[PDB]
Amino acid sequence: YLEPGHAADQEQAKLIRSAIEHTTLKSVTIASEIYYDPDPRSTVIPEDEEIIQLHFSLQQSPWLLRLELDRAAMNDKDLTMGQVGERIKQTFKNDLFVIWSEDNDEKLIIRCRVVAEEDHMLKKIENTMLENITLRGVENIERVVMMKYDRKVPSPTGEYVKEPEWVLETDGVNLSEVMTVPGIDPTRIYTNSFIDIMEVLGI
Amino acid sequence: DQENERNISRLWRAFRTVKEMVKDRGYFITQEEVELPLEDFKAKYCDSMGRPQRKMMSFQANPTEESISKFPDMGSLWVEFCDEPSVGVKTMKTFVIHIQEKNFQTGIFVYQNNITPSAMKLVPSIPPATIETFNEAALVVNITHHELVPKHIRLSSDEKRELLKRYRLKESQLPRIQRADPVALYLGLKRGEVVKIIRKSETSGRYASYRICM
Amino acid sequence: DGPTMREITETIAEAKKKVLDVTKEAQANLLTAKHGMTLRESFEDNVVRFLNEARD
Amino acid sequence: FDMGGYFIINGSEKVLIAQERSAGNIVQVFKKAAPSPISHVAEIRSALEKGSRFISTLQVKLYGREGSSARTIKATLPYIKQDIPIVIIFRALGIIPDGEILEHICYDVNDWQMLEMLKPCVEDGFVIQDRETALDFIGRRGTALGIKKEKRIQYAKDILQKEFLPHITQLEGFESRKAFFLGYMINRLLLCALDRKDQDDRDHFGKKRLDLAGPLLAQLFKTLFKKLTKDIFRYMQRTVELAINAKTITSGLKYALATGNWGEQKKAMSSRAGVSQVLNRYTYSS
Amino acid sequence: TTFRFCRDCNNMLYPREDKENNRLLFECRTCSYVEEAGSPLVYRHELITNIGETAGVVQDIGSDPTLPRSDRECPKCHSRENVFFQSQQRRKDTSMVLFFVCLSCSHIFTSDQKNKRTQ
Amino acid sequence: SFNQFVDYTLQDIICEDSTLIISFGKIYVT
Amino acid sequence: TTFTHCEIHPSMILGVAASIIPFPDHNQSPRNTYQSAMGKQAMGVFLTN
Amino acid sequence: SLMSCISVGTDPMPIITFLSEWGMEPLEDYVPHQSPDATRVFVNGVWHGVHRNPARLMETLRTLRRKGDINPEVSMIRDIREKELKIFTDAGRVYRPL
Amino acid sequence: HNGAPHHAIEEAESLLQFHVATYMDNDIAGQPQALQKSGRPVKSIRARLKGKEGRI
Amino acid sequence: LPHFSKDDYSPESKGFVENSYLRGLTPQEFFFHAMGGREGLIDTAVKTAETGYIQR
DNA sequence: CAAGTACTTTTTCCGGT
RNA sequence: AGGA
DNA sequence: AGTACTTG
Ligand SMILES: Nc1ncnc2c1ncn2[C@@H]1O[C@H](COP(=O)(O)CP(=O)(O)OP(=O)(O)O)[C@@H](O)[C@H]1O
Ligand SMILES: [Zn+2]
Ligand SMILES: [Zn+2]
Repeated sequence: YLEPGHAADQEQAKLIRSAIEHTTLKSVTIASEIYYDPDPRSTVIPEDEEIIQLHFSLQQSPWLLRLELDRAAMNDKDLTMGQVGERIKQTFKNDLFVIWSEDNDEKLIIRCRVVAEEDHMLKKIENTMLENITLRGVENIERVVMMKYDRKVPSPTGEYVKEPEWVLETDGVNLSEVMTVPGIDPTRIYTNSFIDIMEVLGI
Repeated sequence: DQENERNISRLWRAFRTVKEMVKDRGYFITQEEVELPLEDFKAKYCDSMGRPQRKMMSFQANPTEESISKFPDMGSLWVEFCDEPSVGVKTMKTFVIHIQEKNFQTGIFVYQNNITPSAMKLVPSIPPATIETFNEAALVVNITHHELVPKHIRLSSDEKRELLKRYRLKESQLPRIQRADPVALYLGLKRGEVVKIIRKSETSGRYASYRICM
Repeated sequence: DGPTMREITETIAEAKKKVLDVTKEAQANLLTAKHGMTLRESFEDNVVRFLNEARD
Repeated sequence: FDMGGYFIINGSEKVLIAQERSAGNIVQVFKKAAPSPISHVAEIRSALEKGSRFISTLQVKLYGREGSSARTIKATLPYIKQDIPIVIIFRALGIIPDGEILEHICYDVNDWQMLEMLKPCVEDGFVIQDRETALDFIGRRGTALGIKKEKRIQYAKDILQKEFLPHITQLEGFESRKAFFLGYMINRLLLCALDRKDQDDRDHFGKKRLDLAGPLLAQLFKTLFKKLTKDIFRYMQRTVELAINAKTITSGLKYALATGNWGEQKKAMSSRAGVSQVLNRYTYSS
Repeated sequence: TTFRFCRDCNNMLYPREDKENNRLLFECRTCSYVEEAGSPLVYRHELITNIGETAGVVQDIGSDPTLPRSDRECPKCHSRENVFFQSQQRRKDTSMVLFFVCLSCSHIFTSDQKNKRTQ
Repeated sequence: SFNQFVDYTLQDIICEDSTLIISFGKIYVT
Repeated sequence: TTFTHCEIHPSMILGVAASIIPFPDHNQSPRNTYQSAMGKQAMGVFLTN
Repeated sequence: SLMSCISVGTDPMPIITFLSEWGMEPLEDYVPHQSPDATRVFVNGVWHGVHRNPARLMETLRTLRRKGDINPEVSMIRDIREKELKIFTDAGRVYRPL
Repeated sequence: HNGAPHHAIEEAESLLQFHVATYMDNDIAGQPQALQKSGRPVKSIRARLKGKEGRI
Repeated sequence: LPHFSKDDYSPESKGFVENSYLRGLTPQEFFFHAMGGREGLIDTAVKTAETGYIQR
């Protein structure tokens, strides 16, 4: 249940929807590839030549990790390449060198290079990425839905009047966290798992 | 600016809830003190770069006038906020003897991420005084405020004596509240302490239950 | 009634078209999947719903 | 009007109720559930038409979960404890170089997708590099073990001959025939794993056989005729130098058909009961 | 991807980097064989796969009676004789888009009123 | 099914692994 | 136009018990599963001998 | 059902002999990358080999049964898509006349 | 009491333990069920008291 | 059913019984009604036990 | 350590192998 | 094996 | 059909 004010605010509803519904790098990816691109300043891939030109102007591994992201998926689950990349960038910190094609650019690509024996290590980094990286939402919370539940409320004139509100239905449970989220009513929140309610809110 | 702004809001939220809990326990706290705005909290406890200085937050609380009538031996409380995400045996022993000397009755320790099992071994160290651990993250939202959460009320040793006399009970016979119950934690319920629970009823309009502590 | 039977017979016929319409649409990739549903899950819900609307 | 199709056992009309069963010698792939190490399994319940009837089932398993690093294909062999990586079995069959092993599994030299999935199996079975060291590796893992170098290699030979994929052949030199089938199983396994084919319907009537009065009797008769065989041996042995018990056959048939307990004998469970029942005669239709 | 094998062994080839001349090789780990890489691509994942949509389109696709027929003219030969089916890729997500196979030239075309293919 | 058992299957079981150090020829059903 | 075979009669999908039911295509399916179990509790001539 | 029957159980050998003498490559001799799309032939889940033109083969086997030469209770299926021709001489299979 | 062939005692002891075990409970984890000469197993005292049908 | 062409999603193929009991059912309609009906008889048989023990 | 295993209460009350 |  | 239990 949304914050007391924003009842009919469908946009506030969409905001929490995105802020709580869990998204992983796997969900957005089309395919991941491993290339031997030895010179980092030049590129065997001609498409990427453009991306190198900019993510350079305004020491590392010769082995490349190149993953193509889906446009349509980066939409229903609103996403910027910048915010996707920044996640990867913030996971491996300074053990990985990350470059990415712009939101405008025709194909959506993320170029990764590491800081004897390599081939296997990069194929390990790809699972640590697809499976182990979260972009949006909270863990255990899946397919979040927007609902316009009908609510009865006393009017200024005193009569009980139909004043419906925007509500969110989850397809997973994590009470401990969704409560702390800004923009909700942590006084009205309810989960069908009562085992959880007793744990968080008392017997 | 970035996303530093959220951890600021979250710390202030957690603070309000501590102020709320302390008032509720039976300590002299103002309504103006609880409802202190986000803007006021910033310019009070934030350094030269607007980063929250938790060492400043730490406060002392004295019983309300009313509290000394029901619970006379209710001493003063110490609330300690630490700036280290992991609290070590070094900073713990500081606060432990702080209570022992200032002769406090109770003491709350609000930590960010963890408390080392080294520091945790010093909690029952200073009797009759008592210590309480509290994860800041849990304190963001006051559970007591929830729809489903009724008014729990701690009973005086004489009130429990009467409750049992009046209902012809043995301590066994009463419903139990676990010592680790969020509400038994909020009120700092001790073993044997009884709560009077007042819930609304679709049946009678008002129903009074009782729960003994574990 | 014969007229009530005509009316019922044509009620089913229109529902069967409404279904075929969504069927040609989904085979031509034009269907827009409902948030939190397969493209198919979306279609079947619609088909099942038109058929039940009709039965009633 | 009486139709027959029933027996008369000690004056009562006994009926043999047709017993449903899952058909034998059939390759089927099933997606093994979410909290399992194995993600997909190729099963084949291989039995001989007649000849002791081996209930030996071959399990070609795809280890590792969806999105887990190192997804290997291992197979469970009759009278072998551990799950042998496919490659070793091929090497134990004589198919030694990877590529000749890969030819048996993936039929298209173009399909990279399936081949990428086979790279780990090659990496697993890399240690063993000849037919000999492959039979020793299988021989090492018993059964129990049966300690002796010459012994274990001599065993795995017999298991693959007599026990592994016992339909096709139980005979000697047929290594190529069995190896192309194992490859057909691994192909059917990966086809399902790469979402190209469907998980087999364990509820398809075509994959089910109803055992009627005849085969039911044969199962019983074979059990009994081999029980008469051991009695013939006992009389021959005692004759340290024409009395062969006809009761055993008569009685056993009479017992099972009377009791409905399709087993041996008054000492039944686990056997199979409810098979033979008394013919309903309330109505002709009944 | 499309990978090679070692001549002499037949055993599969593993990558090796030639740091000195910055080039990819493929060593045999059974014998001493080595050969330069054809492509700079070593591994491909493919999460949103499309390979297996038009499997088993054997020229006998017409002889299956179980298959439905349509009166859609071929994009190539303009023949109104075709056998159609849905994406033979057995995933939940999959769209209902049809694949038509000509009963004269045997060219494959869709009902996809969004995308222009060649498979 | 029963007829198949008597006419064929019975003769199979009678001599599939029968022979003992004593073999079994044709079977007769009265 | 692809028909390989034809159905001899669609009432042959039914077994002995269901086959005695008049107009079963005019009944709710379980009512037939019912009658298919009752005719076994009926009475009549079971054999002439 | 009234029309259903069960397969009594026939001998595979005359079919196995027939298939080989009708263009069947034995599995022992098969070479996957030479003959690629060859329809693979099975007789009771026993892979006997491959055949280059199943269309002709399916027709010969179908018309053999339909004449009476192949036992009528024997079932033979041609999955063109999967490229398989499976035959069942098997006992216990429930069938219906059409 | 008589000629004690040391092992022959730990033998007869383990059998007595078995009988006094299977008398009170026949349906034990350690599989060998005490079966009456007929194959049918012996009715334990525990078996007499076990739920729905039987004493309680 | 084998009386339908492949990849048929039409109401008639997926089991929509267009006819009334007064009018009678087609063989396809009949068998589909049968599949559905049998599902009820199974869930009564299953639940009737679960439900009894809940009460206990 | 985990998977896959056994048991268990697994609805009630009413002719005879 | 049947009955509500 | 589920749950603590049990054994690999
Ligand atoms: N296995 C069982 N256990 C306990 N009670 C049962 C039972 N089976 C049937 N009953 C009882 O018998 C009653 C009648 O069920 P049925 O004989 O099948 C006719 P019905 O289902 O009630 O539909 P109807 O009144 O429109 O004809 C049930 O409501 C129930 O109380
Ligand atoms: Zn080599
Ligand atoms: Zn054409």
